[PDB]
Amino acid sequence: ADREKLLTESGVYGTFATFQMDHDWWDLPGESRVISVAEVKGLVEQWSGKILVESYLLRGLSDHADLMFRVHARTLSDTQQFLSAFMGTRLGRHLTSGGLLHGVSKKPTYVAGFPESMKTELQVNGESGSRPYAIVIPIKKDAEWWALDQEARTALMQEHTQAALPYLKTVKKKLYHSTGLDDVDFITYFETERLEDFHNLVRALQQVKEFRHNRRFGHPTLLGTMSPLDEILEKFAQ
Amino acid sequence: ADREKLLTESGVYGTFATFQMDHDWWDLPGESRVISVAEVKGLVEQWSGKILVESYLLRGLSDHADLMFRVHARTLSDTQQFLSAFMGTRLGRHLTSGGLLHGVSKKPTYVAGFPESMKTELQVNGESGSRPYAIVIPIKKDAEWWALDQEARTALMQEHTQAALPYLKTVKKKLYHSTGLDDVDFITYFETERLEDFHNLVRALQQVKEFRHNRRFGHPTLLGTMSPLDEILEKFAQ
Amino acid sequence: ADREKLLTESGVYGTFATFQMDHDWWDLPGESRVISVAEVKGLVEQWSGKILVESYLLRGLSDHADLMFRVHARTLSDTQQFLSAFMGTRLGRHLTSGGLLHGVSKKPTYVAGFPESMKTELQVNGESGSRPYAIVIPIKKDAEWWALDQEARTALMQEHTQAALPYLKTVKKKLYHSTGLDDVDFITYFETERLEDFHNLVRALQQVKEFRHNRRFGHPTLLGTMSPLDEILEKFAQ
Amino acid sequence: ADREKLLTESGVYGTFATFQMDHDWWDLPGESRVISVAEVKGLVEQWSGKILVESYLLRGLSDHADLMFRVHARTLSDTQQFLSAFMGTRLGRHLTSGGLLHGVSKKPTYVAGFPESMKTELQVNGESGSRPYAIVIPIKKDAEWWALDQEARTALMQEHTQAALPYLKTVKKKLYHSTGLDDVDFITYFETERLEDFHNLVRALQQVKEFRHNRRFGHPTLLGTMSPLDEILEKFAQ
Amino acid sequence: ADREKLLTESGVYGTFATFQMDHDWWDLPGESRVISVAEVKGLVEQWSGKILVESYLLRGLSDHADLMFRVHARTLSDTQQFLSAFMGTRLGRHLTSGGLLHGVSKKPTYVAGFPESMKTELQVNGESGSRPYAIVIPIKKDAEWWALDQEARTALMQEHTQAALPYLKTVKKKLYHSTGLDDVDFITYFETERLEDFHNLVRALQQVKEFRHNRRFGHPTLLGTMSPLDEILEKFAQ
Ligand code: HEM
Ligand code: HEM
Ligand code: HEM
Ligand code: HEM
Ligand code: HEM
Repeated sequence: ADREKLLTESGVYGTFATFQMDHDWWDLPGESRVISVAEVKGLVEQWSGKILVESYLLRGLSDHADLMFRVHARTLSDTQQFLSAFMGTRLGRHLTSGGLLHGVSKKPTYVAGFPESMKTELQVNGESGSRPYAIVIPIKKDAEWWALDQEARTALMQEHTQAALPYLKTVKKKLYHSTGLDDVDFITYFETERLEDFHNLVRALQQVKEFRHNRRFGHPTLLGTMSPLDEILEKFAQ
Repeated sequence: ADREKLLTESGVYGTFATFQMDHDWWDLPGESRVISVAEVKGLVEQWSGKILVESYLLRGLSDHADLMFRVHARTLSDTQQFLSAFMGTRLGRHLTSGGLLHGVSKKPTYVAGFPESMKTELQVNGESGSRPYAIVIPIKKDAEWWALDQEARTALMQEHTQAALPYLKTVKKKLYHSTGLDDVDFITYFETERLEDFHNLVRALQQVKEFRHNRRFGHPTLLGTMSPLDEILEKFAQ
Repeated sequence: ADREKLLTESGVYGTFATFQMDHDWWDLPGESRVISVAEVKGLVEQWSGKILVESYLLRGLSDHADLMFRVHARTLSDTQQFLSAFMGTRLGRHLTSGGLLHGVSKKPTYVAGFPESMKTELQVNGESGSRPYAIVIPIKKDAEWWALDQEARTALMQEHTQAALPYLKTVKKKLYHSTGLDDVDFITYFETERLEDFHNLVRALQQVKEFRHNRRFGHPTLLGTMSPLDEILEKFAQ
Repeated sequence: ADREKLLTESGVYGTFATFQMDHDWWDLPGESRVISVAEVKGLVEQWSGKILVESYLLRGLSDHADLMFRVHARTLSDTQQFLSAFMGTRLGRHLTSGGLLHGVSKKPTYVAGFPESMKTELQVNGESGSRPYAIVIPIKKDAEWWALDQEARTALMQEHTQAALPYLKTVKKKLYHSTGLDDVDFITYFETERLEDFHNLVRALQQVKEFRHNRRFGHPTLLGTMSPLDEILEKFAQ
Repeated sequence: ADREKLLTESGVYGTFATFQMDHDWWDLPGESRVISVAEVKGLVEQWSGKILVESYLLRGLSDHADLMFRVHARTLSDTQQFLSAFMGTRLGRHLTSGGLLHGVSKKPTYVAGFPESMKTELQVNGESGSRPYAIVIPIKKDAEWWALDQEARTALMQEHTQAALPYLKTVKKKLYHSTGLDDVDFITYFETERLEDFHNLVRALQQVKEFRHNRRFGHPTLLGTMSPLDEILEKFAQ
């Protein structure tokens, strides 16, 4: 049950941590690599009490990245401790740590001021699938966005939501509030079985006025496939 | 036959993947390097059922890049699997993965709203040559482009098309729709025997109004020569 | 006592120095690594006469960074000597020097020209806690900022102060005057037990007019946990 | 004779290729390094039928660069083959490939529409010296430049030419048309015995209106001394 | 005597060359390192006829840099030859060459058009001290700056000079004209015993109108301590 709570409640920290495997990892015998895989698996299980970790194969879809973790935790200290432990494991020691981003899941700022019919649609349940594609786009707003008053921003977000609703059927979403914890304002996360829909979703959004206030849109756009840890690591132990 | 379908149909994913060879690859004896070349060849043939892979020599033409693949696949998960397997082969283990870009081949958005005479010319068959030069330019449009209405954009694309038609005789083209799959909106790909013509084509297009809406033009501009995999890898096995 | 003087007086240089550990550090036997940890410890104690050094675990919270020092000194030459010595120790030789930033603690330029009631609040003592989160944001102002007259800038800083006072309860702060000693105008430093409050503080400040004059805001935003040196280094000696 | 044709005719490709020598090159015994020098020398001679290669010592004058080649070829394929071969030689294998740029020598676009007296001066023969300094500045024009009509651009280039004529006495020049082959529009190349004159030339040019249309000016500005290959490589074989 | 002439006359080239020491330098035994130090010292003395070289400890004050040389020479060829020789010594072979910049010392452009009382002050002798701090800021002016007419620029530089004169007492200065020799227009160099004064000097200058025409200001800002070569290298031979 508590797994659900970290994935849906407000006040939960979400961290996105990317990694790439050193060339010299293959110089290890295959035996060593499988023992190393074992260690990592154990570490994750030991932390399963305090935090939830999900894995993604970025290798072959995202540039300069093999593995990503999405870690949910009630305090970032625990995430620190886990990631430090992880990077210390023998597998971890052969990993070049890529990007790292943090944000807190929060209660919605503009949605209360939307129409009632638009609130119903947002409550509708979309993509419920295993092994979907996963996308992460960090976002930074311009100065102009903050200078706007609440009514203006609420209007712009309503246009945003309107453009995107049709795609809630096949695309799942989650928003993290990132300001002050790194160099972006939000982290956006998505799961979909249909990449061409996701493409059309992003295209629809590029046409709303709100879009021009995204001072940073991507860089990087992370694309991968959701997968259990064992399957990912197994690739490397062969 | 099916080869043609991947290269021409809509809904096919095209991935562009560049690589550079580690200094330490030459520390291997020449025998090891020829065995490794054999591995890679086999892997490509094994995947020949599900995806089409084409190779280009970037070495000596594109900075910080030796090899590029253009991979066509009906699903990006298969491209992932292939590239992951590839990067794992002995040869793959000595390659530093450069850029990686994806886009879907789609049905034309503005071409129906062009004049009939302009539609005839666009259907005309241009460069049919082996071992041609190949160019890849990623493109990102500005906010202002999306804010325009459909009629304005159609107008601007018609100007684009009119500027470029004369060059269809000696330059082949293909457009991939990239938004949401990485940090660019389109990936453009070109084959030509005459680089001087391609130069004059890009020069003609810098003069149309549409051009100023390319927030990102190149970076990198990839230039190479199309070539069978065996020839390219054989260079490295000597 | 004199520890306090360095952390509170004007004319004290604060230097911020980030580091990341080489992959090849783990090729050393665990014995060697414990020896090396000993060395660094000693060097820090030796310099404890002249300068104060504080340590932060960036590992797992800040991208491409494992350790940060905040060094206080009355002359930057001493900081130079200490950092140079540190980088020479065996542990130091396996560290890739990340960013480096300096600024001087100075007497306040605008605060005399604020209201009396606003001066009371600024004097009030906030976060007094061990092992808190620590954030560093380097800042560069635009040309327009400097072109403003004193009255205008004072007005804008009063707005900044007003927005931020409520957060003095749970967030500690320190300002360093960096201009001329590197490529930023200010280094901002913060300690907090409550990241969510820090987030809301930076969000409140993004809405004051002063904010649009930050030509550089972050890049990098350094996030970590304050910790004694032996705990941090101990992680690496295992 | 044919050497002249490549350096003066239109339709000749000029490639600019920079390299830096790996630290571990000195770990080779001095014998090995002289044998390697021999290899490279021979390769250049073997290609002397199809292409012209000239060498420059960038070491000590241009940052992060030791050697530059200026290669002239009637087809870029041949330059590819040569540079690939070169990078493969033992000396080549210890070189980190810096930048790489291409452009075609072309017949002048605006000079026919200049006054007759200004055409006379442009025909006059300037710097005829061995071992001169060499400068390469890549250039990218802004959108605005292309949007101008021919008459406006011709007018601006006439101002450019006028400002720079006095310096034709001591500064030799050549222009390569680079658009579409990489990320710059032009490659500018210069030889001079008098760097202070070159300085004053570039100063004179920063004052003409055309200058503000250079979206990219330099980055890098390459400075070196022209020298035969054997002299340059000899430095490294010691 | 002639030492003065290089440091004061017009037409002398000044080159700024920064270096960082390889990790693997400390794998050498301490004997080898002191022999290496001897080599470099000798080379400098051998070139003492033709050029003047001054050293700065950048380690611990400037990021990614240990050593800087300021070389004065009547011709840049001689600087090239020296720096090449230097990089070739055993010490030199374990150095990663950082930035490199050149400029010529020239007669003042605007000073003749200043008031007489302002000319008197500029003649006054300021900081005469051994082992001072040294700062280098490269500067590139915007297009706008060049488009101004002489009278406008002279006006702006008089404001610049007025702002700065009070600091001539404690800060020594030198200007190198860099355009065409690299990617910047000027190289500014400063010596001071009082960094806090230098800070206030740069702050006073950020408020004059001229300052908004500095398209590039720093990047890097190099900060170090002036010191004899033997002291600096001795640190490394321990
Ligand atoms: C699946 C379809 C989507 C739906 C139904 C949707 C809905 C919403 C809603 C209701 C909010 C307001 C939250 C609040 O009240 O505070 C929001 C915010 C936001 N959305 Fe979406 N969204 C979708 C897709 C996307 C996409 C594709 C992106 C970018 C890739 C994106 C980026 C953002 C960002 C950055 C915010 C924060 C508010 C802001 O823009 O400043 N969303 N979204
Ligand atoms: C070889 C001759 C060329 C022809 C005949 C041609 C024609 C066209 C046509 C007809 C379209 C519209 C298709 C649609 O409606 O979706 C188009 C789109 C596009 N083309 Fe070209 N083109 C040529 C060369 C180029 C070149 C050299 C570039 C850039 C290097 C380029 C970049 C683009 C881009 C980025 C689009 C996306 C539509 C947009 O701008 O929003 N094309 N081109
Ligand atoms: C904890 C609540 C905060 C308070 C009470 C506060 C207050 C102040 C005050 C009173 C000054 C004026 C000092 C003077 O006159 O010299 C100042 C300056 C400054 N503050 Fe804050 N601040 C807070 C948080 C922040 C944050 C979160 C940032 C940025 C991340 C920040 C950035 C700056 C900067 C860069 C200056 C430099 C002076 C200038 O703006 O020109 N402060 N702050
Ligand atoms: C040495 C004295 C110089 C002379 C006599 C000179 C003369 C000319 C002439 C006649 C043209 C027009 C050719 C045509 O019709 O296409 C031209 C173009 C050009 N010049 Fe120069 N030039 C000189 C130096 C320089 C320098 C120092 C630079 C920049 C570092 C430079 C940059 C260019 C560029 C980029 C073009 C391409 C045309 C354009 O601006 O679009 N030239 N020059
Ligand atoms: C120590 C106090 C300073 C004094 C007394 C001073 C004075 C001057 C004077 C008299 C000139 C004109 C010389 C000529 O005719 O070329 C000048 C030019 C110049 N100065 Fe300063 N200066 C000082 C500090 C600085 C500083 C701190 C900087 C920036 C870090 C700076 C940057 C420049 C630059 C780039 C020019 C070139 C003209 C231009 O801006 O286009 N100077 N300075």
